Amino acid sequence: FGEERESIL
Amino acid sequence: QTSDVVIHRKENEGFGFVIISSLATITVPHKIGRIIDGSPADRCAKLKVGDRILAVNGQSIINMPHADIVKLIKDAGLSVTLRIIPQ
Repeated sequence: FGEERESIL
Repeated sequence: QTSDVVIHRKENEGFGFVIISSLATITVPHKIGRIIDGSPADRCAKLKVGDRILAVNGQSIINMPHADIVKLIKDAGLSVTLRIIPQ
């Protein structure tokens, strides 16, 4: 989708 | 069923988990989407790849944006504590 945020930590 | 998981990392690596946010009283927008192989999240192995996080370092994040949670964990140090829900 476009309303999602994935970021690794 | 909120189990609390602390994650101890080294200064060379990161915690090794990725948070996925969906963008709010009964909403849990943030969860785990993947786990980098050979990372402290993989070694601690207490995180499932679908766990919805309620708080980070004793700080509720359900009403918190994705970027703020990233900045929160980015300054957390070598240990972070997530309040999660398995899936």
